[PDB]
Amino acid sequence: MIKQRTLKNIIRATGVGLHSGEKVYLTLKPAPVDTGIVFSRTDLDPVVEIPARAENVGETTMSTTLVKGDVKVDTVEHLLSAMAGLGIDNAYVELSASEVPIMDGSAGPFVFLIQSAGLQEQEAAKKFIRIKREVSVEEGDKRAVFVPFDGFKVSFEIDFDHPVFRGRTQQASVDFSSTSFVKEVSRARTFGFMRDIEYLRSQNLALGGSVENAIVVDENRVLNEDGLRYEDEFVKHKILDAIGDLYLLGNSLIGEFRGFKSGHALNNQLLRTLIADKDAWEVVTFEDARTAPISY
Ligand SMILES: C[C@](O)(c1ccc(O)cc1)[C@H](NC(=O)c1ccc(C#CC#Cc2ccc(N)cc2)cc1)C(=O)NO
Ligand SMILES: [Zn+2]
Ligand SMILES: [Zn+2]
Ligand SMILES: [Zn+2]
Repeated sequence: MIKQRTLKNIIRATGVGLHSGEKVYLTLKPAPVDTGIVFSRTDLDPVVEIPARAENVGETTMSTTLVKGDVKVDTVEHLLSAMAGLGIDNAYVELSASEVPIMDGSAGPFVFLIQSAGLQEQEAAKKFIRIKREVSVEEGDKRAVFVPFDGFKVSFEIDFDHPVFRGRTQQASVDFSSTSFVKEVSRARTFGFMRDIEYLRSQNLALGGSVENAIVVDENRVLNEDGLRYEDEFVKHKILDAIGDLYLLGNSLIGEFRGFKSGHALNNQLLRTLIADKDAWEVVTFEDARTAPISY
């Protein structure tokens, strides 16, 4: 059978919050079967736990924020993207502040931590959510869709008209039958438009952002000296972001996500809309791994 997966060891890192600019301590820990990913604010007294589930998402402007009452954990999407990519079902994530550290802007540092912690198979079947019917949500010209697919595929199209994007692919469809999340998606850095970052900074926001943790473009050029990690890094990051949001379903997906100019708000609307319609999905397990359309 395909088994649930957790970490073998506790592991730690530090970094700064993209929004706050202040140092945060991160800890990833093993967790029992059927725990899911649970975030804990260990700086608070009492300590506050927030399960990484779609129903606990509050704000979704630019980042995905988990909320419980007045307590928040911001910017969960890149870490969760790594958890999803490596098929980690169960883990505890401890944080000394209200935001996951931005690290290098990608999911790579989290992939690194999870792999370094080691992968532990657990004595319970891994559950998957299989999409049975296509479901979509829209806002203006933005669209996010789940489509049935015998495997796991994430497709995305961005549609920027600024000169710096002219001639760029702005589209990718990744079938994880033959694409490595680790090698080909996880290291895509977050990006921002210079004018938008200036606006954030003018309000004392985005204080942790730098060219060392984000690709910054003006109307016409990429500001980062070293260029891009992947030829299509921008759309790959959107794919990364979508995989992280997808993991808030609480189980790995058998299906396809398609994004069109979509962001965290629409991604989360899609999750809640899917979850609510039981005719459109089912939970499956694989007692024989060789018969499965995915592999971890
Ligand atoms: C990628 C993302 O999805 C997104 C969402 C909306 C959008 O319009 C574009 C990108 C969205 N991006 C961010 O929220 C984002 C990305 C970059 C920054 C920044 C910065 C900086 C800086 C800096 C640069 C130069 C100097 N000299 C100093 C400081 C802030 C936030 C994302 O990745 N969310 O998961
Ligand atoms: Zn423009
Ligand atoms: Zn992102
Ligand atoms: Zn909704």
